[PDB]
Amino acid sequence: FFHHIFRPIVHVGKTIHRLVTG
Repeated sequence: FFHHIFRPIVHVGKTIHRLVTG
């Protein structure tokens, strides 16, 4: 995944994820 080439940009990564699952 594009998480090793850049810092830990998992922030909104969970945001949208919070709407796909919730």
